[PDB]
Amino acid sequence: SAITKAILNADAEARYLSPGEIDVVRGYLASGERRVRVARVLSDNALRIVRGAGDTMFQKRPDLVAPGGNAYGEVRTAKCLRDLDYFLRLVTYGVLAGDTSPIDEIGLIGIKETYSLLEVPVPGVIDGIKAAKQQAAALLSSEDAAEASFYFDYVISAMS
Amino acid sequence: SAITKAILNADAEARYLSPGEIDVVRGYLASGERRVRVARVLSDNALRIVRGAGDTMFQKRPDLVAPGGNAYGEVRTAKCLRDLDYFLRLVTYGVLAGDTSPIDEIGLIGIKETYSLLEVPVPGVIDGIKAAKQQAAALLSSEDAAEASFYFDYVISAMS
Amino acid sequence: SAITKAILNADAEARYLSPGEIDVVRGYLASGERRVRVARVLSDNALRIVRGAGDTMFQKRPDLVAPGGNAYGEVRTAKCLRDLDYFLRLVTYGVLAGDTSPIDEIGLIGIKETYSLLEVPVPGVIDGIKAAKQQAAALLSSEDAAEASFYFDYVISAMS
Amino acid sequence: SVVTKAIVSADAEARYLSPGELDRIRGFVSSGERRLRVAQTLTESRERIIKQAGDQLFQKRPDLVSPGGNAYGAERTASCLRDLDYYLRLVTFGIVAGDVTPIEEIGVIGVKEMYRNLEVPLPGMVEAVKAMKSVATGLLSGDDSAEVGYYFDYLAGALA
Amino acid sequence: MQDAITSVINTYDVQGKYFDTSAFDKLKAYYATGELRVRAAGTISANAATIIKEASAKLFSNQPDLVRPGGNAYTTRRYAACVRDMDYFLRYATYAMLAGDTSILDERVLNGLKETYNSLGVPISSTVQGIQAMKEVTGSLVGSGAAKEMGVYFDYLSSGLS
Amino acid sequence: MQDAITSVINTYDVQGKYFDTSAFDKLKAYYATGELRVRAAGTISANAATIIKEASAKLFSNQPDLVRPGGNAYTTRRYAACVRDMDYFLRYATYAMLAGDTSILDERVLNGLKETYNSLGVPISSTVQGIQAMKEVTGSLVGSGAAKEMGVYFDYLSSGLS
Amino acid sequence: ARTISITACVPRRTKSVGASREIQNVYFTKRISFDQFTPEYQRIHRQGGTILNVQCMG
Amino acid sequence: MLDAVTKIINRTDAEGRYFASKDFDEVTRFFATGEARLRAASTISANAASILRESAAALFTEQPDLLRPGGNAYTSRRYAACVRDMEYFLRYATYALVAGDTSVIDERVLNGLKETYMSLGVPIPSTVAGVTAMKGVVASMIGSEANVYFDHIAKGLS
Amino acid sequence: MLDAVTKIINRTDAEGRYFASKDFDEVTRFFATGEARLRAASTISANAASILRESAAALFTEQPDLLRPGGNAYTSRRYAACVRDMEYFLRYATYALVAGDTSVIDERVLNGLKETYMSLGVPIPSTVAGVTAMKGVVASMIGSEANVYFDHIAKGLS
Amino acid sequence: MLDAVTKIINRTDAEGRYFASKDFDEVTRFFATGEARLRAASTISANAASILRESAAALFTEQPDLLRPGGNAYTSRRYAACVRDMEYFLRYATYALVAGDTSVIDERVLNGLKETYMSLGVPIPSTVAGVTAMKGVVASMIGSEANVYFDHIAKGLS
Amino acid sequence: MLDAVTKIINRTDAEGRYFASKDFDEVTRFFATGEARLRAASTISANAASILRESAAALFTEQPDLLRPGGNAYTSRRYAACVRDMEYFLRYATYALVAGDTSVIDERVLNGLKETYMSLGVPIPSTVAGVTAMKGVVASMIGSEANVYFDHIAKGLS
Ligand SMILES: CCC1=C(C)/C(=C/C2=NC(=C\c3[nH]c(/C=C4\NC(=O)[C@H](C)[C@H]4CC)c(C)c3CCC(=O)O)/C(CCC(=O)O)=C2C)NC1=O
Ligand SMILES: CCC1=C(C)/C(=C/C2=NC(=C\c3[nH]c(/C=C4\NC(=O)[C@H](C)[C@H]4CC)c(C)c3CCC(=O)O)/C(CCC(=O)O)=C2C)NC1=O
Ligand SMILES: CCC1=C(C)/C(=C/C2=NC(=C\c3[nH]c(/C=C4\NC(=O)[C@H](C)[C@H]4CC)c(C)c3CCC(=O)O)/C(CCC(=O)O)=C2C)NC1=O
Ligand SMILES: CCC1=C(C)/C(=C/C2=NC(=C\c3[nH]c(/C=C4\NC(=O)[C@H](C)[C@H]4CC)c(C)c3CCC(=O)O)/C(CCC(=O)O)=C2C)NC1=O
Ligand SMILES: CCC1=C(C)/C(=C/C2=NC(=C\c3[nH]c(/C=C4\NC(=O)[C@H](C)[C@H]4CC)c(C)c3CCC(=O)O)/C(CCC(=O)O)=C2C)NC1=O
Ligand SMILES: CCC1=C(C)/C(=C/C2=NC(=C\c3[nH]c(/C=C4\NC(=O)[C@H](C)[C@H]4CC)c(C)c3CCC(=O)O)/C(CCC(=O)O)=C2C)NC1=O
Ligand SMILES: CCC1=C(C)/C(=C/C2=NC(=C\c3[nH]c(/C=C4\NC(=O)[C@H](C)[C@H]4CC)c(C)c3CCC(=O)O)/C(CCC(=O)O)=C2C)NC1=O
Ligand SMILES: CCC1=C(C)/C(=C/C2=NC(=C\c3[nH]c(/C=C4\NC(=O)[C@H](C)[C@H]4CC)c(C)c3CCC(=O)O)/C(CCC(=O)O)=C2C)NC1=O
Ligand SMILES: CCC1=C(C)/C(=C/C2=NC(=C\c3[nH]c(/C=C4\NC(=O)[C@H](C)[C@H]4CC)c(C)c3CCC(=O)O)/C(CCC(=O)O)=C2C)NC1=O
Repeated sequence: SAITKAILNADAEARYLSPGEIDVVRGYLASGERRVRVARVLSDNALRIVRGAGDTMFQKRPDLVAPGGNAYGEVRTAKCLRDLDYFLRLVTYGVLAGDTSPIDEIGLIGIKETYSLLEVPVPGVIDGIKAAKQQAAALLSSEDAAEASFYFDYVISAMS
Repeated sequence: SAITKAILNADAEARYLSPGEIDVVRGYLASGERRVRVARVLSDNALRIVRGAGDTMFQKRPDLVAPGGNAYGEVRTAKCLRDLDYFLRLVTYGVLAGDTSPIDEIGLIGIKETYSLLEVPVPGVIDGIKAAKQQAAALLSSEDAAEASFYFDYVISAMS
Repeated sequence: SAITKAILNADAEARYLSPGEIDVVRGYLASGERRVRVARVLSDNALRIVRGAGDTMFQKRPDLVAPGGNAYGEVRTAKCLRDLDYFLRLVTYGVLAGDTSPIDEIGLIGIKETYSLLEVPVPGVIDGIKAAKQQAAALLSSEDAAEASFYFDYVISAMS
Repeated sequence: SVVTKAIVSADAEARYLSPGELDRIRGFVSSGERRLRVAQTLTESRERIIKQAGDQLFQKRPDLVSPGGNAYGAERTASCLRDLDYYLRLVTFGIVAGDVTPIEEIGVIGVKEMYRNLEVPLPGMVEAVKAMKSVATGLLSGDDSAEVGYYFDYLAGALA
Repeated sequence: MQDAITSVINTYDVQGKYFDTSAFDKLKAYYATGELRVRAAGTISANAATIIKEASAKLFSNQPDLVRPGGNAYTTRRYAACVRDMDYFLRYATYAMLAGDTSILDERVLNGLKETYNSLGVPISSTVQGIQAMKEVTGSLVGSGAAKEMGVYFDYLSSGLS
Repeated sequence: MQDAITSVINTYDVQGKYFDTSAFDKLKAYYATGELRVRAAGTISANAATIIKEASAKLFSNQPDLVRPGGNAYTTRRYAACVRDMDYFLRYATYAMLAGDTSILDERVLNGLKETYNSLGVPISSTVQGIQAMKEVTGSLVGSGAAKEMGVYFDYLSSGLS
Repeated sequence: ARTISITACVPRRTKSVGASREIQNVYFTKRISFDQFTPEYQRIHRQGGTILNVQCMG
Repeated sequence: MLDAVTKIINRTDAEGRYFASKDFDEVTRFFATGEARLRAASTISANAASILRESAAALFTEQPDLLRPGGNAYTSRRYAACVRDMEYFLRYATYALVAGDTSVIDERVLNGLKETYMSLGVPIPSTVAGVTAMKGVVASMIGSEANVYFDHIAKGLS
Repeated sequence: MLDAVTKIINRTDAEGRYFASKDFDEVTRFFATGEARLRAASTISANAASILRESAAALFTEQPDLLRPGGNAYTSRRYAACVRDMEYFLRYATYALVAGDTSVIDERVLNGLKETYMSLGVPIPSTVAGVTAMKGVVASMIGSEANVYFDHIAKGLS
Repeated sequence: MLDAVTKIINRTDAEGRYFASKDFDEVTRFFATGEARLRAASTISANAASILRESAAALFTEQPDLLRPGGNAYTSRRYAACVRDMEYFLRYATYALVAGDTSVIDERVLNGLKETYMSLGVPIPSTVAGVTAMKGVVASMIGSEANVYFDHIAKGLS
Repeated sequence: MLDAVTKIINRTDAEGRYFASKDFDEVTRFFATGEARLRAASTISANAASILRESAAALFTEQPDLLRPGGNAYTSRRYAACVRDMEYFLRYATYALVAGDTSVIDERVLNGLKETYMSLGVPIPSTVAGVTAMKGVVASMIGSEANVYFDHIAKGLS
């Protein structure tokens, strides 16, 4: 979390929170209402976002669901949609936390070698997450959409 | 002691005591009677040495025992005299051991942090220890006083 | 052995056996029959090799068994010939293993300290081992003699 | 020397010399005249020391000067005796220095490698150094004999 | 490092000779001055902080621009480093005086010091002035013979820098 | 380090070419000499201490002032350092002979060695004489064809030091 | 002085996995001097590790 | 370590579910109390040396035998180590006040502390009394807001 | 570590005798089996990625609750580590298959593994299930030539 | 480590009092015995290699099984480690003899030594026999001046 | 430029003092070394071509890549400039040896040399290696009398 990062910075120097760290924590606490609003909108609309992103991704990359595709079959396609749901939930976690530590800890550390070992196409995942970003931005206001897009883009850059 | 320091040295190079270290141990055992005499004089005269050193220190620095001073009050003045007594007994230990190791172990390591956090003026402690050094030299011959002054100035230099 | 060295080299790099390592293992396996033949000839004739080596060494250096010699007496001469026997056995071990690792682990590591503490003349040992190598070369064919001489010269070089 | 050792020990700790180190140096410099007298005594009798030492060594190790020996012949025996001269001069250096440092750098570090490269047997060296001890401590009074015996014991241990 | 005794030892070892009358005179001369050196070293060690306070105060009084802004000794860090370097010079002069030989000043101090100071921008003339200030302050504590001895090593440092 | 094989691979890779008949001739020549090289390496490793003993004996016989006081090999420490230098020279010469290539001598031995010897005071001409002694003894041990092969790397070291 | 034996478990949860052997530095028992104890205590805590056992030899 | 938001996040990640109404409620309560906790922490930090001095004085007034020869706090070194442990407690309870979670106390403070003290001979009840004294001194300045973290430390030792 | 020849050497060295006819026979038998073991090891190496992939799939089809939120294999990092452990097991079983003796498994793999999994929380029976699935895949691809080493890993775990 | 003088100083510091008459008497007793202790230590040091050689010979004549194949002293490596350990015991007993106190033997030798020997499989009764043989040799050379330190080693190993 | 006498004169003038005894002694010491320095300078001047030849040979034996295509010494012009630079170093080090002061090197050689080399891509560590090789050759001929001056040039490039 933002608070956790400030406290770890203080702890590494065996000191108290510096004025910069206090100002950071105050700004993070001030941003709480808009963070909660964005996360609640994304959480209430998770099924819509994931279904729409999956639809767009399979419409742009039909090979994945076709026979011989990585997501071919009902079970494997369900796992693909579940991964999109995982990444949307991680985006909401990062939005609430004010940093990307939950996203890294839960979902990104090791994801790249995981997908490479499972033959999962990372361009496909990136397309799905971009579709999820668009679906989320459709449900959010432009200012809130930018805040969510920060974390959607963080996930995309982690994969790319 | 001197013996312990020579043994530690020989042990670091994993060898028996060398001619120089035998000379150190022999010259220390030779000085035993003189060290015992000096320690006896300093020990039996601890009360008057501490009374005189405290009187001199307080005359030199009245603000310590003035209101708002670190030593103001019966309890704080008593602890001040007790610290002077502690340092005198440590000096006796250093004379007996033929090295400063007991003084470091019991009194010096951490005394700077202790006195900084308790707001104890280190120059005042130095003044009291100098007063104790002259009061001891009054009680000893020139050679015995020179022997004790080594450890007194060692304490003072560790302070400063 | 050769196999153990190949495996350890592969394990240090956290990888499977490389084609060069696989060639090493395959070549050692192919040589196994010749290695067994040499080791069997050496083992079946240990008494005569050690006896001839001891006689040659003691003839070259009668002082080792003269009064005041390191191997003087029946007990110490028996220990001497036992040492030569140990080195012959370790040579068979190294011929079989395809490397010098048994020779190092069982008899080479620490031998310099042991003999120096016991005042065993290392040149005497080297003369005895060279005599044993000549005895072995007598019983073996030229290629077999070269193969055994590799590990004999390894022992000699390790002592000197 | 004692002074150089104390200074280097203090310097690796970025401190001024302690009362113990200064006491060591005082004991060293007050012993300087006696040390110089003992060094003069051993220098005066250098040729006699070397001659009876070589006599005893070759009497108790006749193989050295017998055919095949390391010191066999006239020039090799001369080199043998020149080594004892080197080591006696090192002992005098170490006596004036107050420790075995000059001995250690000039004559102890690397000696095993050098007598291996020269085929000089080290038990012979130890016997020769012990013979020099006996001859040289025969020439001094009670305290000086033990003091010089310590340096000779240092050599004997370092050669063994 | 090399002290006076090991200096004699090295000369005689290199030329391969036992000590003669001349070596014994040099060694007697060193031993005779030993008590004065030990006394001076104990006095300097007991007073080192006071010596540094006085010398730094005299230096910064004579050159106030060092500790004002734009000076090389202007910050708490650079002031602390300045008096730290003065602690070096006092401590290594005390070592060289106790050893009776300047070899430690070559090995442990002067080697590369001009290059360090010229790379840092540290003014070397002001450093020599500070060394001189320590020389007078130390001489004020140790007395005639010890002052004359310590001044040799202070001047060696000054010459090595300047 | 590069061997003969890797030297050929380096040329053809920087030229981006497949092996042609000339490359196969060169690689074939290395494979042909491989058995001789292996036998010479085994002989040298078996006799390494004897080689160092005989060669240092020759070097200190021709230049006896090296081991007397004032020589650069007078002390046990400096004598040991000298024979250790000779041992390393012999082992790297054997490496280069096995590889059929002097690259390991450039990469591990020669670079900065002359400047180090100059800074320490090691007499470089005497070092070259010791290397020549090791060459003569080694060539006596390993036979004529191996002598020609091994002397090339011995001379490479001698020229690098001269 | 005195030596203290610390048995600790220090996971790798802050970074990605690797093929190299890693088990020995993750779970370990070492004793260190008293003056090194605080730095090692804090280093174990900082890497998310757990201190399992503390003993004073003697 | 965890703060309150990451603790709620780790819980929801344990069920693998999005934030529901109660989770957002906990988060918004934490955001509401953040400013008060920040002011309490700044107050503690501003008076750190004073709080530590008073708390050490209280500890050693109630248990004078800790300082007497033979007591665990009798030397300059052992007294300094005692006061340094109390400084740790103050700093990390302040960290936990800012975070809103006693995690940092568990990972960075109480983890192995009890075994360390027992292996060293440090008396646990005297350290608990010191934590209680420090708690009282802090609550005399910032109110009852840091009480839970000092209680957590004391029970972790207890 | 030991191989079969070195193990026979140690057995001859403990009792301090030269190799006898039985010892030479055992060594000769090990040399006779070398080509098949080498080809098996090469077959495992050339298909290591596949073997790992379907062995992980077999484990997680057998026990899907490992992957579920709250399971020990639920995160990208923990799944990575699970598959990495299975890679450890495959590579070291192949080492033991080339060596012909299981000492490398005992020193590099099984040494302290159970304690480390208890401390970490990795379920031993599920890890053993993964080891058995990997054994099944390896035996399907090369035959029964590697079963002893996988059984050794499993027994050392359970 | 502690010598006798530092042991006395530690007692007086634990009691918090200056040196009294009996303490100075104990210190004077140590200073009185110091010269004889130095002579004995110098005698041991001068003949350390010889002492070690007959002590090893006495132990291995007493227990020839250790040198036989399958014994703990059977290899050049394990023989070297055994004589190395005996040299440790001799040198540290000499240290304790000079220091007048057995502490250095405790924190430098006996601390964790039994656990080390069980982990290695070293026969402790045989090590105690080696210490006893060393005791006999040293007593034959210098007298009974070092007996208590060798007894301390033997009892701390038992 | 300055020499030793002018350096001492400027030092005495910065203090506004006359020459003291120590200053006269320093000037006398400089005058005493004049004959050896002049013979050394003449020896260098007589063998300048050989010194440069062996220095360049040593440089390019150490680093043959410099002469290969794409090296900074690869062309007739670039090799010419390299040997001309070393010739400048030799002549100006001889000047500084005669003067006894390194000011001529600072005035005529290091006046923008490092900036010039960094701008042109002249490899400075290789240039320093060449300067040090020339130092070695000059020392082999005349001894250490010139070493410091060569070191100055190296320090001017680093
Ligand atoms: C909460 C943290 C977390 C993440 C992120 C995660 C991803 C993840 N997806 C997996 C499989 C999979 N992942 C996908 C998804 C891919 N298929 C399509 O091509 C798309 C491009 C793409 C998704 C957008 C598919 C189809 C599989 C099944 C592949 C197989 O089992 O062979 C696996 C291997 C184990 C399993 O089958 O569940 C992981 C670990 N798991 C986690 O515990
Ligand atoms: C045996 C080794 C040892 C030492 C060295 C030692 C010093 C020491 N002095 C202390 C307090 C004190 N020390 C002093 C002494 C000062 N008063 C004046 O200012 C003078 C400048 C100066 C003495 C000359 C005073 C007044 C206190 C009480 C301060 C307070 O209560 O906050 C304390 C804090 C705990 C206590 O109250 O006792 C320590 C640890 N304690 C030890 O166990
Ligand atoms: C299997 C590994 C192994 C090796 C290699 C080994 C060598 C060995 N030989 C020893 C003694 C000995 N070794 C020798 C033999 C030497 N002296 C003669 O002069 C010859 C030059 C030379 C033999 C060719 C002798 C005479 C002794 C007895 C020395 C003594 O105890 O005083 C000892 C000391 C223990 C003892 O036997 O009393 C060892 C460790 N021991 C091992 O367990
Ligand atoms: C930009 C960072 C910086 C600082 C802060 C700094 C402080 C500083 N204060 C100095 C003197 C001084 N500073 C003080 C200040 C003290 N008087 C009372 O005690 C107060 C507690 C306290 C001030 C509130 C005094 C009295 C002196 C004169 C001390 C003396 O000469 O003995 C000096 C010595 C030279 C001079 O007088 O200019 C420095 C360098 N230097 C720096 O480079
Ligand atoms: C100052 C430190 C120092 C020492 C000590 C030293 C010893 C030394 N002794 C040598 C020769 C020798 N040294 C000896 C001595 C041995 N002969 C018997 O075995 C005895 C056990 C023993 C002497 C008591 C002999 C016989 C030689 C001649 C070797 C030969 O001819 O090859 C040599 C070879 C060079 C020469 O002969 O001049 C050295 C370097 N060198 C040093 O720089
Ligand atoms: C070569 C010898 C070797 C072994 C054997 C070894 C095992 C091992 N596995 C680890 C992590 C792990 N290991 C697993 C294994 C999985 N957990 C369950 O889901 C599965 C049933 C099971 C595998 C089939 C997991 C999930 C972790 C991560 C645990 C965590 O970080 O919380 C760790 C902790 C360090 C790290 O995270 O990399 C070790 C030491 N390490 C070694 O160096
Ligand atoms: C940031 C997390 C952290 C903690 C919690 C921590 C506690 C801690 N306290 C220690 C010692 C100590 N702790 C104390 C304090 C106790 N003794 C007094 O009597 C009091 C009752 C009481 C304190 C209120 C003392 C006296 C020692 C010294 C032990 C000794 O040397 O005998 C040590 C041993 C290391 C050392 O002293 O250098 C640790 C690790 N260290 C850490 O890095
Ligand atoms: C100075 C402090 C210190 C001590 C005390 C110490 C003891 C010690 N002895 C060891 C091994 C050993 N110790 C022995 C000695 C035994 N063999 C038996 O036959 C004898 C009866 C008996 C001795 C009299 C042996 C044989 C080993 C080798 C064990 C092995 O490698 O299998 C080891 C294992 C590490 C190594 O091999 O170097 C230690 C730590 N080490 C230290 O640093
Ligand atoms: C009298 C005072 C004086 C000095 C000191 C001097 C040095 C000097 N060397 C130069 C170029 C150069 N210097 C070098 C030398 C380098 N080549 C590398 O391989 C070597 C490591 C190294 C020499 C040891 C080279 C190759 C150039 C030409 C660079 C270019 O033109 O690209 C230049 C740039 C202009 C020119 O090319 O002439 C100067 C000014 N010139 C002067 O008038």
